[PDB]
Amino acid sequence: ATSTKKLHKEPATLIKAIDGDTVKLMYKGQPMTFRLLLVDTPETKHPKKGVEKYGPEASAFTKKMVENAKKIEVEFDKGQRTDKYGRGLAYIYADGKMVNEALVRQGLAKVAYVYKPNNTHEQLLRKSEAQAKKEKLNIWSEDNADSGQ
Ligand SMILES: Cc1cn([C@H]2C[C@H](OP(=O)(O)O)[C@@H](COP(=O)(O)O)O2)c(=O)[nH]c1=O
Repeated sequence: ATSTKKLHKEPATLIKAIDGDTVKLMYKGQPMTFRLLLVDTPETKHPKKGVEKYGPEASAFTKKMVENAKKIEVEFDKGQRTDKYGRGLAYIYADGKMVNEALVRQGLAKVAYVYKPNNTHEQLLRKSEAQAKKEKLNIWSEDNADSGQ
């Protein structure tokens, strides 16, 4: 009967996307850098981690993604609101699509960074990760023949 949604979704502005899991948007007159939660692209080499060996074009993915997104929204979780760097953490959406599950759906970003209570969508993201693993898309280009837990 009444409209019912999940968490609090707020509108934002597309200022300039940097990487696939990082984009600068505007919020209530506040340009900040948001980073996809529960995801870690191999191209992003901020830490000593570096790119394993699949450095794809994630930045381009979110590039045309939010660029064509008729509406860019952000959903802060119930955990903290920013990281130790002040970055804003929130699941971004576009046209009703979860950008986080988008990259993980194309087998580009690997699920990771799990620190409760910031993982409300841990089962939904892990699900898209299982589909990208069976489809073997990009990073999932291994030779799953014998298989084994
Ligand atoms: C997303 C996330 C990041 N972090 C820390 C680990 C990483 O530390 P370092 O900065 O030392 O690498 C950094 C990764 O964030 P980004 O994915 O935005 O780069 O933030 C957490 O502790 N919890 C989280 O939920």
